[PDB]
Amino acid sequence: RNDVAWYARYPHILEEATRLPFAYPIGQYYDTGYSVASATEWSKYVDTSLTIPGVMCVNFTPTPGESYNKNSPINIAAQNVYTYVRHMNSGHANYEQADLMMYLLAMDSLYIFHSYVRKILAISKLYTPVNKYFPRALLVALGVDPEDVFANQAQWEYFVNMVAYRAGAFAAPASMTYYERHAWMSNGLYVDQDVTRAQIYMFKPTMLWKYENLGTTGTKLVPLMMPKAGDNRKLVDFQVLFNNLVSTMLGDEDFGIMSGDVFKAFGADGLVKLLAVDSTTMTLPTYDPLILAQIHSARAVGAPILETSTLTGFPGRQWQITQNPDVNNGAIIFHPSFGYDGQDHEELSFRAMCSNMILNLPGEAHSAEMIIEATRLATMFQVKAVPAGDTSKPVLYLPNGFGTEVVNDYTMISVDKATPHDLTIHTFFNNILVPNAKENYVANLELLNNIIQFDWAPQLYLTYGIAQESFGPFAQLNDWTILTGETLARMHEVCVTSMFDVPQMG
Amino acid sequence: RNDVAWYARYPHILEEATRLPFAYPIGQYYDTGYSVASATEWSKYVDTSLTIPGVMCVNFTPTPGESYNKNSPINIAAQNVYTYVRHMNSGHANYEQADLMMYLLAMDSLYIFHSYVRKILAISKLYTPVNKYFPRALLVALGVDPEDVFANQAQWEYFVNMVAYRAGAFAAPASMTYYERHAWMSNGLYVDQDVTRAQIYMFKPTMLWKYENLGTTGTKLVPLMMPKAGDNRKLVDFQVLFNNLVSTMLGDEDFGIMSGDVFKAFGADGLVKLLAVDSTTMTLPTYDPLILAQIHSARAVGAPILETSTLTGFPGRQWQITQNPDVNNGAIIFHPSFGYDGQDHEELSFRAMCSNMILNLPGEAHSAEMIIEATRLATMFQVKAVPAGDTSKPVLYLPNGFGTEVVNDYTMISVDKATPHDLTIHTFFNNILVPNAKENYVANLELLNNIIQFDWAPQLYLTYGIAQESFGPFAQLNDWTILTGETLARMHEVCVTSMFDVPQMG
Amino acid sequence: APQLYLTYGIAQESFGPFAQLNDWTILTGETLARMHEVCVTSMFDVPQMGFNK
Repeated sequence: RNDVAWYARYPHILEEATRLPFAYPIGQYYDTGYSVASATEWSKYVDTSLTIPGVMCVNFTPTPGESYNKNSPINIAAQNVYTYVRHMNSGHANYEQADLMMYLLAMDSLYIFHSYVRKILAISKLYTPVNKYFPRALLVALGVDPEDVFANQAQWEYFVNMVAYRAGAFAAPASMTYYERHAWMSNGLYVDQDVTRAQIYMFKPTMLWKYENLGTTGTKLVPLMMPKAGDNRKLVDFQVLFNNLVSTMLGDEDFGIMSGDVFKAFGADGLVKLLAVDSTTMTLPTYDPLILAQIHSARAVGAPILETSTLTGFPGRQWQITQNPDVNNGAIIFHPSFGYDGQDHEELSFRAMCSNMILNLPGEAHSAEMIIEATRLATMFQVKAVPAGDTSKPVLYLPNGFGTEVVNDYTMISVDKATPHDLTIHTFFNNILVPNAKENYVANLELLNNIIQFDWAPQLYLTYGIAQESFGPFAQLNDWTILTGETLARMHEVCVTSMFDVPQMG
Repeated sequence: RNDVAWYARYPHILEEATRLPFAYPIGQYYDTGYSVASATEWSKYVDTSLTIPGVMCVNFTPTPGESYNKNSPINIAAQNVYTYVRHMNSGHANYEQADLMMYLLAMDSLYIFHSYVRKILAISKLYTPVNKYFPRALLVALGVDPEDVFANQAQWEYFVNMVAYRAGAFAAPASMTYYERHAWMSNGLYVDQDVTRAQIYMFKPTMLWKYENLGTTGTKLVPLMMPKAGDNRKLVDFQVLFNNLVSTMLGDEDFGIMSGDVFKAFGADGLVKLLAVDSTTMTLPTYDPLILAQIHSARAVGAPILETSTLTGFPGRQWQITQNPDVNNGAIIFHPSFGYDGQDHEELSFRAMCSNMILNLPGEAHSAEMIIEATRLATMFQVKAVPAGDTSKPVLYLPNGFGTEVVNDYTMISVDKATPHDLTIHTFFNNILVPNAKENYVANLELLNNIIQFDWAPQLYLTYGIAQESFGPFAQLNDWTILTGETLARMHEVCVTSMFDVPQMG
Repeated sequence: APQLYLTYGIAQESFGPFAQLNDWTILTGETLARMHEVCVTSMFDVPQMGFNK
């Protein structure tokens, strides 16, 4: 006997038969060819296409967390930060506690805008040969014309540096981890897996909050919609958005008084610091398992309701943080209605979000910080909003609670399988309607296969038009649990409390 | 400046894009597929096949070298070997010089038969995963049923060992390099290139010489045809061929007297030694540039003419070495007529061999031994044989001289491009007729592409039926020369002299 | 020499690569496309720039 293996007797045969090219670049359409050469007689019955997506952008909206009355966590936080600022600024101050908190929320929307345009500037340096989505797909997902950023690099750099210089002239506490959380989410690129051909997660604000001081009936934060993906917006549009954001704050006396008071209370080492940007500044896609766990359990709440929204049967449901001194004893009030999808109709997919959510985690041992960070983008409906009128085309919902930000949409950027193989923009909620047409089933299947390329992708709740039936969470579960509205509301009420937290005076 | 190359900045991209499987096994049909997937509408206009040949067998016939009278080199050699044997065997001998030389030629045909069946036995052990022609194509080219050699291995081994025991009981001088040359050609496998997927050259005797002592009119060596490629001959047929070969020599008194005289003249250390064979015995394909140079300049002379050949207008032209004592003063006589192709018609391709040959060599400096070994299988026609009668269907030729062996045919073994992809046997001369039919042009092109896979393949002389025109040497030339019949005749007359050479007594 | 492909109009038939092969591989369109992309990206690269110093 010899008892040596065949692969050890001829290792050259094995190493020659298995030399294959791997690491195909993504961002590029690939045609697989035919194994049966005669199968071109079957036109669409043979799928020879292979498109890999690269960008899924989480479209979000910063919130204070469901204010109903003066006992809300943002009003308790307003009380604590005004007690801290007031007993560090001995003198005569004219603003209330809620004017100070609304100044802090407008400061947050400014910092999100600055990190947004800085991400537009810092993405455009990204190149790698093995991912062709860099950097144009990431710029398409942020709503900017990518050629405008390359052609006007110095004007863009001046604009973002002047946004940092202007918006950085107002003080905000860095002891609040609210600003640090939005800076963490809003200027980071996140891979779904620690590989080089990984797929990118991003966070883009759907809307920001514009201050809008009015009359004598307090203040009223109103939405300012950001560019959506596929819009080829240029630098002048972002300049108009910036000037619309700080129109009521630049060179304003009351905002300067509040900024100097926050400067004197929290010292210069205890304020937030905006980041500068040059031609050297670039961000690299990092692996963060805390980001992926809350992208996984994210639930999209729909489009923001504006003044120009024409909700049939739902007047006055526009999203606004209000501070009327004659209403609710002068409490900061924010309770938006969810389930709006931009149009004046029912959107039957939101019925699929009326079941209890699934909280899915990797591993088998879960920390309390891990569990509470994995639930930060989740938002469950609790009741239906009451239709005021005879008929009502849409159906709105009221949650039990939400965190410092709600998800509005997701935007997936892939390549088209038809020539010239340009990028494709697909915007979706967690819920997806498939109406009865032949051009919807294979397209929905393509979208589902595109979504399952993303590792900790949000859980899908599809529904069918002729089946009258929603299917549950389309996601691979590892170690799951069923959450109810009260548990998630407890976690939201904990996290809104922790984000708006300041120390004491001693 | 950095001035580092792109391939040094991303070496992983280059090493991933160029990982391809090489070293495809030969002996196997490969389908290439389509690059235009719609091109199945063009049925035979897209060639997707790729067949690599593995065996080209040179079919030869051992000769003494154009005896016309008693001044021939074989008669001078007979005189010298009979003077050597006679003045070492003091006593009364009854045989002449020519009986001794005819015994030596019959001994050569015996040794070629023994090395032939030993090659049949020693090929059947050959296996490699990267050449699927081993060993069945080499056994098909030798004219044996390959399954008979595997099923009856012990009977085959006994038969070849008894051929060596019987035919090795007759003495022959090993000082004659004639026997050593036929042993070199007839039991060696030769690669066209020093690689592992190389293609094999072989030598198989077309015919052998049977002794046929008759009456009182001397002796007459007559042909005994060997199995051709594609014949699935079994062990009983080779046993019948062996018994037909040694029917007039085993247990014969005159052959024993001549064998004992050669034994006493040339000592036991100076006789030829046949090789034994067991289950351990196997031959490996070696690289010999001397074999390839004479395969390159080889010129096929056609089929041997027998008694049962029906040449119209050419009676008595059968190939036979005769020793009539009343004719040519009792000289050994052999002058065959060439250009016979097995049938009773003209075979117009042999007109293409009526031009001067090209002697092609590698390199730029050529040794005299190199030049004279490269011309050993070449044979040029000189005149036409005179037709005796009114009409004559074939056309025969007379050479100016030939060496110790002439080439009759070549047999190329490749794989079929149609299922079940079994072996294909193609037999050809240097000259090739392409008659006017659609099934001949692409087949001839396939045969030409199969021939140019063999490195030092013989030079082709094609002719066309409707063009009435032969094309010249279809071969790649490196450092060539034009040979005439007188130069090649001088080289043949030198080499026949050197092969039949014995030393002196002192 | 370049490998030839010979179409015979009498036979409505082409013959494939007329060449002597040594160590070969069948190459599809995507592999050749990847190699072309690698070489065109390499040919138009400027190492004088600050791009990946």
